[PDB]
Amino acid sequence: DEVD
Amino acid sequence: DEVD
Amino acid sequence: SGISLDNSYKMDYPEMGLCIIINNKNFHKSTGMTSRSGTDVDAANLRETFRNLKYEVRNKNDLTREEIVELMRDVSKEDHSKRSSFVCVLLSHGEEGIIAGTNGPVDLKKITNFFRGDRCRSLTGKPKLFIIQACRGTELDCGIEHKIPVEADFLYAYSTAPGYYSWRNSKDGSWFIQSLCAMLKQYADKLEFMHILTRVNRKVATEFESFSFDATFHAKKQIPCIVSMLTKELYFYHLH
Amino acid sequence: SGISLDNSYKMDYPEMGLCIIINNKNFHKSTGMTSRSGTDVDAANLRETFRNLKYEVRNKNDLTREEIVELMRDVSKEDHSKRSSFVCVLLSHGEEGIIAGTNGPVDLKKITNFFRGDRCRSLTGKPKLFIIQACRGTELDCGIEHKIPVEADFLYAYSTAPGYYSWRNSKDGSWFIQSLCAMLKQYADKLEFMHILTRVNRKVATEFESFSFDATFHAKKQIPCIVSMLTKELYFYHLH
Repeated sequence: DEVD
Repeated sequence: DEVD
Repeated sequence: SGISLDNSYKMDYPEMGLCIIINNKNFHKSTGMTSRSGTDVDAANLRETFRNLKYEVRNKNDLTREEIVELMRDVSKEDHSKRSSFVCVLLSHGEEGIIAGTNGPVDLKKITNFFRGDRCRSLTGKPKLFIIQACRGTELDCGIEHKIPVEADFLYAYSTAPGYYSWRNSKDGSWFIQSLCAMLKQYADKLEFMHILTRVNRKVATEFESFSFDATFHAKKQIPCIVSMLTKELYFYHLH
Repeated sequence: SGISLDNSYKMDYPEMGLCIIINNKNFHKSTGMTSRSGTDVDAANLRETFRNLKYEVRNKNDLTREEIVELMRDVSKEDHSKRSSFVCVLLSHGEEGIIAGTNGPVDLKKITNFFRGDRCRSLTGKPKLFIIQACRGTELDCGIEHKIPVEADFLYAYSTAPGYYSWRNSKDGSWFIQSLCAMLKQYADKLEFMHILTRVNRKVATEFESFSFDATFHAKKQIPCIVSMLTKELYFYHLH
């Protein structure tokens, strides 16, 4: 999981 | 007619 | 029992819930804000409309920024366990993200944060509806011929698009609230709420145009703005 | 002929319309923006999903801010007279109101303004859908256990609430686009678009939670944000  |  | 579906909010709690109407008409002279002629027509229309939907309506008039915050804090600390939903209607001046108390501004986020899923536990999972008749800026539309998110289950029915003025008629009330009450009266026993609000969008967009002796403000149009973080369909009626 | 109703957009033009997908994965080193692993999965999923809805899909990869603006200007100057609708999907970094080109930001308003009712006449009165997978800030959701307005007929399907990060899985794609494609595949022949997007809200809110070795970013939730200025119901199918 990564943030944009 | 008036604006808020 | 047979197959069950859960695509719509449970709206058959003992109570529909509160409908808080904050009606700010008269502002402190030092703010320079004009009186909002027509807004009592709106507040009365909303009171009747939500009464017929079986909401417990509370009308509040001419609240300071401090009174607005205290009111919403107190309401958020009530026990809403027996209530299906929550409605708050704000009638005031405003700008993007901001609603006017009689003596100065309140951030809309400050108000809505009281009702977050983690801060108002008796409304967690229940629809929280904020209906906002206020400007969102000064643009004019010239027209053309195991956990859930804390921001989940909110619906913001804004009177106007981001950045834009919102129009109010001194005799008839605001375009948006006029239209909203009319569509709820006609369709609340028939249509899902997003579809009702879409009819409100069309009514405001098609049936209103400003008249002004000032060319800057003349022949202008408005489109409302539905902002949904809802996770289920919302019907104001239920099946017996 | 008999009684007619016009509560839904006409979606039986010869063409459904364009679906422009801007897929920004790799960014100029000088911007400091990270590569968006997982975004090709999203772009492929969207291409297939909108293909099956009979949109003319155009995929574009790694566009500069200048290329994004030129592309959308050019698309807005096409003749859309035979098309029912318009779809634009943006996959990138972003902040509130902003989408990242590979070399710097573009205001979302700059992009959408090309398609205003008064600036793209062959789309006037037709639904213009902007689907945006991008951050809107850096907040994290911790969860809890004769004229028409120029801004009318737009729908913005944002991946996340105002002010918040948006989550993307490097293997599976973004939570929002994953969920959006799944719900379109299952319900586009069955449900009105707002109801599809409400199912997407629920899927994202209930089926995803972040996993991170970093406590700041661990166990976080997301709710998308539907912003509708539509004036009619939108069904991707029509009646023969």
